[PDB]
Amino acid sequence: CSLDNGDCDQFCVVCSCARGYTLADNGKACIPTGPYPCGKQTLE
Amino acid sequence: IVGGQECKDGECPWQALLINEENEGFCGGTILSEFYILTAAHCLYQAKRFKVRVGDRNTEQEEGGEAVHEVEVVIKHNRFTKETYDFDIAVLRLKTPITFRMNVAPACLPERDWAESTLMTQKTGIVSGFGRTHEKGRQSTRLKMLEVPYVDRNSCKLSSSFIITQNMFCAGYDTKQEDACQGDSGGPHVTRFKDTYFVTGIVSWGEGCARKGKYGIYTKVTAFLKWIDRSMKT
Ligand SMILES: COc1ccc(NC(=O)[C@H]2CN(S(C)(=O)=O)C[C@@H]2C(=O)Nc2ccc(-n3ccccc3=O)cc2F)cc1F
Ligand SMILES: [Ca+2]
Ligand code: NA
Repeated sequence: CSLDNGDCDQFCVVCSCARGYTLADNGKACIPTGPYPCGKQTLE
Repeated sequence: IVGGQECKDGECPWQALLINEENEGFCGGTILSEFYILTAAHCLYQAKRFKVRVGDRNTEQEEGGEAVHEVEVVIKHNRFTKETYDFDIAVLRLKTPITFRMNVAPACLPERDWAESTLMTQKTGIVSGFGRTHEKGRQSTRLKMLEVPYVDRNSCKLSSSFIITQNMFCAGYDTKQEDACQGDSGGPHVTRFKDTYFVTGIVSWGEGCARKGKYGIYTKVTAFLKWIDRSMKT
């Protein structure tokens, strides 16, 4: 995890994500489950 | 906020505003979920009765997306005391769930070990609120945001009249006239990691506002992640 956060989009190799997100196929990116996921600025 | 800039539409969606009986905003808060607001314990003393407004960006104009919520339960940290301002954290359970929309969305809670090592080691965080635009001046009618550098704990201790505890961290500027101020208290300090914003602090206190040789002091949320989890499960 020390370098590059283990190439993880959120938590770190074993990547993981915050509530309202699922770990992607690639096992690194995090996919938002709803339209207003935590921690994302909102767009119209 | 002293200095900084008005938040652009949708840029500070986790901002909550605590409003007193006079319908006046007196403290900030961070949206954590549809039912929970994160704020500072010291804010609970300032108004015998208060509500939470979400979606507001301009307190002088009613615009779409603003909504007021009654607080059902106040969970204040039992170790908070005005003597030290330590444990300056509270969680509010709302009577009715927040509907997420434009300008209304939660900030993410991080995992403890990862935040301490990865988030808190970032160069800067973002603070926001409706508080005073100068130390002795008026509260802002517009929602403002400010990028604040993390400040070395030891530098901060040396600068401070008061004890900086492990439950606090410092951020902001030595001499540059930019800082959170009174009225921003209880509000969010968030840290971007890649494209996700995580709640890292609660706007807590400072000696004056934007004072030369003084920093802003925040409640270190990582120290309370288990407490927040416990509080959010009732
Ligand atoms: C970073 O966020 C902020 C930055 C600056 C501020 N600044 C402020 O709020 C100051 C501005 N106003 S003022 C002059 O305009 O009337 C008075 C506020 C103050 O004096 N606060 C203060 C000072 C010291 C402790 N403290 C700490 C330890 C132990 C005991 C103890 O009392 C507690 C406090 F409330 C607020 C933020 F929320
Ligand atoms: Ca408004
Ligand atoms: Na300063």
